[PDB]
This record gives sequence, C-alpha cells and structure tokens, in this order.
Amino acid sequence: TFLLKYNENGTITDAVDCALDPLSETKCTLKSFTVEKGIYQTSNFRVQP
Amino acid sequence: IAIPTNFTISVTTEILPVSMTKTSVDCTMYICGDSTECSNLLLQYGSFCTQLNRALTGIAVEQDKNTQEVFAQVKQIYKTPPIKDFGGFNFSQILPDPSKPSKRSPIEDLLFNKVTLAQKFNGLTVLPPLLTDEMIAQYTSALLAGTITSGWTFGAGPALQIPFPMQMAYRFNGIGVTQNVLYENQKLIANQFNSAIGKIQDSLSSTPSALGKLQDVVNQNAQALNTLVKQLSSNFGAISSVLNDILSRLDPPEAEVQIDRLITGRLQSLQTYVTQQLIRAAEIRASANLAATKMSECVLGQSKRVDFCGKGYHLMSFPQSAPHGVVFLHVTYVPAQEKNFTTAPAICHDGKAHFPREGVFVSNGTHWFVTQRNFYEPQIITTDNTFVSGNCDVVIGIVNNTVYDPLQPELDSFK
Amino acid sequence: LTVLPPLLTDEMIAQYTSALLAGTITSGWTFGAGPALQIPFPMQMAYRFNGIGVTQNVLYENQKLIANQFNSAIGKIQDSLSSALGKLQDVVNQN
Amino acid sequence: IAIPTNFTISVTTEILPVSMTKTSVDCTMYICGDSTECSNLLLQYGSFC
Amino acid sequence: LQTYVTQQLIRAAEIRASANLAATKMSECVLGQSKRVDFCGKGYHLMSF
Amino acid sequence: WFVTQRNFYEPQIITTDNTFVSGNCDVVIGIVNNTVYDPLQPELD
Amino acid sequence: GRDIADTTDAVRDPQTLEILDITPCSFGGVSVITPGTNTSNQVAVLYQDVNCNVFQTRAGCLIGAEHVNNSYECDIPIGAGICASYQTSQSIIAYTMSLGAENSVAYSNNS
Amino acid sequence: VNCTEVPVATPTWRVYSTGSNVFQTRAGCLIGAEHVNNSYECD
Ligand SMILES: *[C@@H]1O[C@H](CO)[C@@H](O[C@@H]2O[C@H](CO)[C@@H](O)[C@H](O)[C@H]2NC(C)=O)[C@H](O)[C@H]1NC(C)=O
Ligand SMILES: *[C@@H]1O[C@H](CO)[C@@H](O[C@@H]2O[C@H](CO)[C@@H](O)[C@H](O)[C@H]2NC(C)=O)[C@H](O)[C@H]1NC(C)=O
Ligand SMILES: *[C@@H]1O[C@H](CO)[C@@H](O[C@@H]2O[C@H](CO)[C@@H](O)[C@H](O)[C@H]2NC(C)=O)[C@H](O)[C@H]1NC(C)=O
Ligand SMILES: *[C@@H]1O[C@H](CO)[C@@H](O[C@@H]2O[C@H](CO)[C@@H](O)[C@H](O)[C@H]2NC(C)=O)[C@H](O)[C@H]1NC(C)=O
Ligand SMILES: *[C@@H]1O[C@H](CO)[C@@H](O)[C@H](O)[C@H]1NC(C)=O
Ligand SMILES: *[C@@H]1O[C@H](CO)[C@@H](O)[C@H](O)[C@H]1NC(C)=O
Ligand SMILES: *[C@@H]1O[C@H](CO)[C@@H](O)[C@H](O)[C@H]1NC(C)=O
Ligand SMILES: *[C@@H]1O[C@H](CO)[C@@H](O)[C@H](O)[C@H]1NC(C)=O
Ligand SMILES: *[C@@H]1O[C@H](CO)[C@@H](O)[C@H](O)[C@H]1NC(C)=O
Ligand SMILES: *[C@@H]1O[C@H](CO)[C@@H](O)[C@H](O)[C@H]1NC(C)=O
Ligand SMILES: *[C@@H]1O[C@H](CO)[C@@H](O)[C@H](O)[C@H]1NC(C)=O
Ligand SMILES: *[C@@H]1O[C@H](CO)[C@@H](O)[C@H](O)[C@H]1NC(C)=O
Ligand SMILES: *[C@@H]1O[C@H](CO)[C@@H](O)[C@H](O)[C@H]1NC(C)=O
Ligand SMILES: *[C@@H]1O[C@H](CO)[C@@H](O)[C@H](O)[C@H]1NC(C)=O
Ligand SMILES: *[C@@H]1O[C@H](CO)[C@@H](O)[C@H](O)[C@H]1NC(C)=O
Repeated sequence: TFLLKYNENGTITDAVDCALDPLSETKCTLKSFTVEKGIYQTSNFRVQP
Repeated sequence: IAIPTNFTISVTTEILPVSMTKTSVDCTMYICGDSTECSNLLLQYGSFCTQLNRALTGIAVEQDKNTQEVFAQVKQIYKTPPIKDFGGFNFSQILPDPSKPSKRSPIEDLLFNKVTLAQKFNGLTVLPPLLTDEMIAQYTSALLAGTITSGWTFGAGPALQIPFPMQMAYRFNGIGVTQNVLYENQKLIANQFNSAIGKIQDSLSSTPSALGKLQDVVNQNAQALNTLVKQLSSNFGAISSVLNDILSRLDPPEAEVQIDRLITGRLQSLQTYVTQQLIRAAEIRASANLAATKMSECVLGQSKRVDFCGKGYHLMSFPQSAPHGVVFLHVTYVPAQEKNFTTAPAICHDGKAHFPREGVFVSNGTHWFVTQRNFYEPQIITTDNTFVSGNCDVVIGIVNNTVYDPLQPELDSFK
Repeated sequence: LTVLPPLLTDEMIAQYTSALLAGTITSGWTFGAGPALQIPFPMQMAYRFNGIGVTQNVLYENQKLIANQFNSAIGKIQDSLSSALGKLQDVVNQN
Repeated sequence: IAIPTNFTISVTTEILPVSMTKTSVDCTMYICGDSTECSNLLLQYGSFC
Repeated sequence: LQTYVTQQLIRAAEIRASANLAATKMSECVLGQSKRVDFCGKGYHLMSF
Repeated sequence: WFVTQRNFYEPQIITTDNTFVSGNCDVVIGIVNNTVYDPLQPELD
Repeated sequence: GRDIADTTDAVRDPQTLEILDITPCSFGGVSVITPGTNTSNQVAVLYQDVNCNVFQTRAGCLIGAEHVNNSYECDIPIGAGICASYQTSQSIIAYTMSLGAENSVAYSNNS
Repeated sequence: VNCTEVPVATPTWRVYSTGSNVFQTRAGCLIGAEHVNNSYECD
C-alpha cells in the first residue's frame, strides 16, 4: 500500500511505503508526508494462529 | 431590621464529574471480527471506520484535557509544614495521611472506596488516564497545602505565607465581617470548623447515594458498552448472528448478502454508540469546565458569587479527588440567632444628617447604636464613625439623637 | 407518542417564583445565605447603592425620585412586553 | 474627567429557556403498531427500541 | 426515529446549557447583587426579580 | 512595628487613624504590646 | 458455554469429553511515539494492552524508548502517568511525568 | 389513560390492574397508592 506524492507538474516526486517502518506507517495513516510530534494510533495487530 | 448575633461555619460537599473512561473500539474488528473475507467487503462502505476511530480518540484525549484543566492549576506543588499548629483549625481530615501506602486523605479514601465499576471483549478497550490517581491526589494535596499555608496568594503569583488565623480574618473581612469578630471568637470558630469537617465524613458514609453524580456517569458508560457488545448477538435479518457460521455455511457469492446485512447492522449500532458517546462527552466536558471554574474561583480565592460555593458566604473551599471527579468542601459563614431592632436611615445632630459609614443604625429600645450589617456588635454612634450629608429636611425616617464627638472630652480637658 | 406532564405544575413554578420575589423584596439578599432576616426596603436599596459604589445618602436624599423611576420602569416593561418571547417560541416551534 | 450628576434607574428583561416538552415515543409501536408480524421482524435488530 | 432521538439529544443539551445559565443567573442576580458587568442586565446592577 | 497594606509593602506608623479599637487585651490570641501614636497629642503640645 | 455475547467462552471436547476454556489470543492497538519528522526520524512503538530498548508500563509495552530516572514537565502523553520525549542524548526516553518543582512555603504562626 | 379502562391491561397482576385503591391524576391513573390530603417533600 504505497502513498505517492504527486506534484503540480503532474510528476510523481516521492513515495512512502505503508509497511517499511512504523514512522512510514503513521505517514500513511495521516495521509501526509509530514508527521507532527505526538502519539499516533496507526493500526491494530493480532497474533497469527 | 433583624441582624445576626451569632454565626455557624458549615462545610458542604459538592460533587462534580470531570472525566470518564477513555474507551476505544476498532471499527474493523467490531464489525468484521478479524474476518478478512469480511473486511474486504467492509472496505466498500468508505471511511466510516476511520471516522469513528477518530471521534473516539478525540473523546479519549479530551478526557485527559479535562483532568489537566481541572486539577493542574498550580505550576508547583507545595508541602504542608510538618508542625500542624494552624491556630486551632484541624485539617487532618482533608490533608494526605502518610499512615497508608497511598498518599490520600481519610475523606479522599472514603470517597474513593465508595465508587465502583477486568472485563475484556472483542475490540473494546480502555486506555489508562494520563494522570494516575496518585498524581491527581498529589495535585489535590498541592492545592490544599497552598490554600492552608499561603491564603489565596499562591493562585495569583508567588506563594506568600500567612498565619491561618490571620488568613481566616482576611476571609471574614472579605464578606463584611470585621476582623475582630474572628480573633475574639477564634477558638469557637475553630471548633465549629473542625466539627463541620468531621461531620462531612459521616455524611459521605450516611448513604451510598452521596457519590451519585459520579456513579451515574460510570453506570451510563457501562450501559452503553454493554448494549454495544450485546448488539453482536443480533443478526439484523441475516440467517445467523456469527460471521463464522455465515462463512462456514454459505459460499462467498451468496454469503456476501448476509455479511452485508451484518455489516450494515453492526456499523449502525457502532455509529449510534459513538454519537451517544459524543453527546455524553460534551456533557462531561461542560461539567469539567464548571469544576475548573470552581477550583479557580473558590479554592484559589473567595467568590462574591452568592451560590457558587454552597449556601452561606463563601470563606474557603478545599478540593478532594474522587474516581473520575472532584469534590469541593465549600466552607461557608452562615448567620444565625437573628435579633430584630428598630432602625433608621440616618440620625440628626444639630440639624446635620449623619449616615453610617459602613454599618447600620439599630436601637435596643432606648438609645441607638451603629453595628456592622452582618454581626450585631453595637458601637456608640460618633462623628468619626458616621459621615454627614445634607440636613434634616430631605430624608424620610430620620430620628433625632446625639452623636458623640470623640474630641469633646480631650478638648475640654486641654482646650 | 406522548408528552409526559412536567413535575412542577405552572402553579407550583409560580409559587416558587413568588417566594423568591417576596424574599428579595422583604429580606434583600440574606434569605439566599442563611436565615431570611428583614430590612426596610429603602435601606436595602441603600445597601445596594453602596454596593455599586454610590454612598448611602445619594439614595435617601432623593429616595422619592428613585422610587418613581423604578415604578415607571416596571410599568414600561409591561407595555414593552406587550409588543418579545422569541427565545421560548423558538424552543416550542423547534420541538 | 467627566462625572455623573444624575441617574436613570432602568429595568431590562431577559428571556431564558429552561425546559422543553417531555416527549416519549414507543419504538415498538412506532415502527409498526398492532402488527405482531412486523414486531417479530423488528425484534431481530435487538435493543434499538 | 433514531435521527429524531439524536436531534432531540442535541436540542436538550442546548436547553440544559440555557437552564444552567438561568440557574446561575437566578442565584447571582436575584439572591444577591453581582459585580459581573453585563451578566445581570446592562448598567450597574441593583436587583433582579 | 508598623501597619502596611496587604499585597504591597508600604509601612505606616501605627495610628488611631488606621486602626480601630476593640477587645480588652485578654480575649485575642497572640497580641503584642506595641503602642499607637496619637496625632492629637502633638497638636495639643 | 458462552460469555455476555454469543462468543464462546468454553467448549467440551467431543473426543475426550474434556472441558476447556477459550480466550481470544494476544491482540491490541499499536501507536508510535515520534518527536516530529522535521526534527528526527527515529520512533518508539507502543502496543496498547500487550504483555512483554524494551519497557513495560501500565499503559502497555513500549519499545524503542529508553527509560530514564528523573522526570520533566512532559512533552507527549503515553499513559498511566508515563510520558516520553526526544529530550535529555539523541533518542526517545520514556519517563514518569513530573508535576512541578517542590516548594515548601515557610509557614509559621507569626510570620 | 383514564381510570375507567384500566382493567383491560397472574392473579396478583390482575388485582393490580383492577385495583382495590385507584387514584386519578394528570399523569393518568395509578393503583396501589393511597391518596392523602397531607403534603410532603418529593420522594
Ligand atoms: C454562638 O453559638 C455557639 C454555638 O453555635 C455558642 O457556643 C456554645 O455555647 C454553649 C453554652 O453553654 C456551649 O454549651 C456549647 O458547647 C457552645 N458551642 C460551641 C460550638 O462552642 C456561643 O455561645 C454563641 N454565642 C453567643 C454570643 O450567643
Ligand atoms: C484533629 O483531628 C483528628 C481526627 O481527624 C484527631 O485525632 C483523633 O483524636 C481522637 C480524640 O483524641 C482520637 O480518638 C482518634 O483516635 C484520633 N485519630 C483519628 C484518626 O480520629 C486529633 O486529635 C485532632 N487534633 C489535632 C491537634 O490533631
Ligand atoms: C440597651 O443598651 C444599653 C447600652 O448603653 C444597655 O446598658 C445600659 O445603658 C444605659 C445607657 O447607655 C446605662 O445608663 C445603664 O446603666 C446600662 N445598663 C447596664 C446594666 O450596664 C441596656 O441595658 C440595654 N437595654 C435597655 C432596655 O436599655
Ligand atoms: C427632632 O428635632 C427637631 C429639631 O429640634 C424637631 O423639629 C422642630 O420641632 C419643633 C416642634 O415644635 C418645631 O417648632 C420646629 O420648627 C422644628 N424644627 C426645628 C429646626 O426646630 C423635631 O420635632 C424633633 N422630632 C422629630 C421626630 O423630628
Ligand atoms: C515542470 O515545471 C516547470 C516550471 O517552470 C515547467 O517549466 C516544466 O515544463 C514542468 N514540467 C517538466 C516536465 O519540466
Ligand atoms: C421583632 O419581631 C417581632 C415579631 O416577629 C415583633 O413583635 C417585635 O416587635 C420585633 N421587635 C422590635 C424591636 O420591633
Ligand atoms: C414609616 O416609618 C417612618 C419612619 O420614621 C415613619 O415616619 C412613617 O410614619 C412610617 N409610616 C407608616 C405608615 O407607619
Ligand atoms: C435627574 O433627572 C430627573 C428626571 O428628569 C429630574 O427630575 C431630576 O431633577 C434630575 N436631577 C437633577 C439634579 O437635575
Ligand atoms: C506561636 O507558637 C508559639 C509556640 O511555638 C507560641 O509561643 C506563640 O504564642 C504562638 N503565637 C501565635 C500568634 O500563634
Ligand atoms: C503587655 O503589657 C502588660 C502591661 O504592661 C503586661 O501585663 C503583659 O504581661 C505584657 N505582655 C507581654 C507579652 O509582654
Ligand atoms: C474413540 O474415543 C473414545 C473417547 O476417548 C476412546 O475411548 C476410544 O478408544 C476411541 N476409539 C478409537 C477407535 O479411536
Ligand atoms: C505478564 O505480565 C505480568 C505482570 O506484569 C508479568 O509478571 C509477566 O512477566 C508478563 N509476561 C509476559 C510474557 O510478558
Ligand atoms: C535510578 O538510577 C539508578 C542508577 O543508574 C538505577 O539503578 C535505578 O534503576 C534508577 N531508577 C529508576 C526508577 O529508573
Ligand atoms: C374519565 O372518566 C370519567 C367518567 O366518565 C369522566 O368523568 C372523566 O372526565 C374522564 N377523564 C378523562 C381525562 O377522560
Ligand atoms: C380529603 O379532601 C377531599 C376533598 O374533596 C375530601 O372529600 C376528603 O373527605 C378528605 N379526606 C380524605 C381522607 O380523603
């Protein structure tokens, strides 16, 4: 689940991977590249059987 | 005019719920129950899950904001002096008791043990409050020690010490009772105070309903949670109420419609829960804002707002923590033993109309006196004590009398 | 659907209001803090004038005038009241 | 400095709502009244009423 | 019906705020004399009925 | 000793014009034995 | 048997006829502590209600944040009186919140 | 509802519906409560 930042020129300039690391997980959750300081809830995990 | 000859110092409790449990539920689990073949379908309903989660998280952070605003009124925490000579006033019933593992006060302990709700379910969870009960107790102890040991100054600048009998003299003077009323009855005052304070504990032990305004809140939350989880038992017109049965008995192309019915029902139930929670959180926020206003304008000072701080003239209020709420012990000076005298608006001496400086004219049948308006303390009526304005002809209800000129005897003696 | 009656009938609410009003007239502000204690009304108005920072005499010296204004004002509002109550009409209309 | 020399005691109204009509509606008989067939179906939705 | 109940909850919350304001207004203006500026009518406050 | 207004330190000699009398020196707790200057005596002298 | 809902709390094994109880296995929400992308890029994860640098708290299992002894007026809230921040010296530290500086007012009956 | 049609609404429930003591008020009729000419605080 990639989040891609398009540009006014129409050309993709950068991308973020939803599962690369928790920071990128937030960046996907907020739907914004920049994440401000604080505590962020991202997902809910269950132990696989 | 009837004016008092005595007073009683009464402390009245006021409960205020300042926060509620920080519940959160992940829409995905509650609706789909970790059935990926059902989460895929739920994904077709849009951003409902995210919206509900956002609303619940907002309420959750707002609860901690409420507690912070209500309690953390002091930039620094004060420690009451080891020696407990407060001029006869006995605060042992509100101040923290070191004789227990928890740093609570006897009133706080009784208050906390009188409110009661480990249960875990699918999706539903409760987050701990930011300020643990120990920290809320520490804030309450800080405010309480500050108000005992530094008057109202600690709330509006640096903490300026002041002997407690003098602080209560100031608080008396703040309601129109001169200072000499307190000192000349200091011991009596103290006793009443002490008695009242002790009495409050028994009142909190009188009935289980004392903490009702808090209990209700808890109950309400519990009710909502119950009726949410119980809604998982309903099937909303499908052939079964459990997604596992649906997916084990029916193939995907056919089970899709039944899962659609279940998704719609579960989503509607959770939406109703979230909306009710938003209304309830707004109500609790209003209550917590009122609690913060009371803590600021009563504990940190002395209010002229007549019934803001219980019946009587407000003197001082000590806060106490309570599970998801605060309790104020509003101390109030209440007149009593009223005696009724004849009164006049102004006296006349040599045609000059003398009006009382700040008190009021009262006659014990024979000759007049000037007494402050809230405690019968007759003083000889003198030109120093009463000012002058106009003459006889204007005021109605005037009464002839002689106002002692304090300089007459010394003038005659020395000339 | 049904509408449950209010706990306090309009008569009981009017009785409460009359009690508050007579207490204010005949005891000033004392009935709201402790036991109600009488005080002649012009003296109570002197107390209140002192409250707003105008010395006692300024009332008595022209008490008559004060009273007249009061009376007139009260009359006026009745005539002004028979013009509004939009704050309550709005509630009932919304419901 | 400008000092007052006279007064004009004024009386002003202020209307305040205090309570609204206490309405109460049966959900069971509102969704479908005196029809057991629909009441049985409505019972499926659970504790909405 | 759910819509009606939710809207009634909102409206009753508004009316409850108004009733709390009326309660404090009666306490502070009627049972006493208030120093709050525009709380009890415009001008300096004497007494409310 | 001195008399000073609260919440700002402005000492003033204790005088009959800023203190009011009461009691008999036996009921109040914690009194002190200082004196009050009387403005009338210098005028008389 | 059953719990308050239709979810099964206990079951009898049809083979050995033995009683057993069922509990949903370890689960919970996950959050992350970040001091701001425009000031750093490390982050410390927090499992809300799971049992486990690594660190355990009444608010859950916090990893990636290093415990520190002392306390400061705290930046961001974790829970249960525990906060965290990128202060102190280049990583997230989770501590127990401080309320305020101690201030013993010098009180005496004639002062 | 009026006190006339109340009974239309086991033996104890029948008794309560019928009512050895019936009182009529603005909030409809009630059974099992004795009506007095005294007056106390709201309970
Ligand atoms: C004002 O009231 C207090 C009581 O509220 C009076 O003090 C009481 O005096 C009686 C006299 O026999 C004692 O038995 C009580 O124990 C006292 N009570 C307390 C709490 O001290 C006081 O005397 C009254 N003052 C005046 C001037 O009447
Ligand atoms: C202040 O109040 C406390 C009670 O809150 C008093 O301590 C009690 O005193 C009574 C009478 O001697 C004893 O029976 C109790 O055992 C004491 N403890 C408790 C917890 O009640 C105390 O004596 C009062 N005075 C001072 C100066 O502290
Ligand atoms: C009314 O107040 C006076 C106080 O002045 C009481 O005391 C008497 O006062 C008069 C003149 O002031 C003196 O001549 C008497 O000797 C005072 N009596 C006593 C016993 O000291 C007076 O008792 C009060 N009551 C009445 C009915 O006058
Ligand atoms: C109060 O004293 C005034 C002044 O002594 C009295 O007014 C006088 O009453 C006499 C009665 O014959 C008249 O002749 C005078 O003209 C009045 N005025 C003056 C300036 O002397 C008054 O009667 C006394 N009593 C009351 C109740 O006011
Ligand atoms: C990108 O933006 C610039 C802005 O001047 C423009 O000249 C250019 O044509 C745009 N597209 C590309 C491919 O450079
Ligand atoms: C005090 O009130 C009573 C009645 O309440 C009255 O009989 C008495 O005359 C009054 N006292 C005075 C001095 O007027
Ligand atoms: C009211 O009291 C005043 C006070 O002196 C008196 O002059 C007047 O006559 C009294 N009025 C009545 C009707 O008693
Ligand atoms: C104040 O206004 C009233 C109303 O017109 C008037 O009767 C009175 O004389 C005025 N006061 C003065 C001192 O002019
Ligand atoms: C203060 O306490 C001391 C005992 O340490 C005592 O001698 C003194 O009289 C007390 N004074 C006041 C005003 O409380
Ligand atoms: C104050 O002075 C009086 C008389 O001079 C004396 O009786 C009393 O003991 C003195 N008190 C103190 C504390 O010095
Ligand atoms: C079937 O199960 C029963 C119950 O444990 C056991 O006693 C029996 O031996 C089993 N038979 C076979 C063939 O596994
Ligand atoms: C579970 O929690 C308890 C209590 O905090 C602790 O003693 C135990 O070590 C924990 N177990 C695991 C596997 O985290
Ligand atoms: C405080 O510091 C000492 C020394 O490093 C350490 O042993 C102890 O565990 C620390 N306490 C806490 C609560 O972190
Ligand atoms: C109830 O029935 C009685 C008897 O006919 C009648 O007099 C009364 O008006 C009725 N009241 C209502 C509210 O219908
Ligand atoms: C109560 O008042 C009513 C008024 O109609 C009267 O009929 C009745 O006899 C009185 N007493 C009782 C016990 O109802």
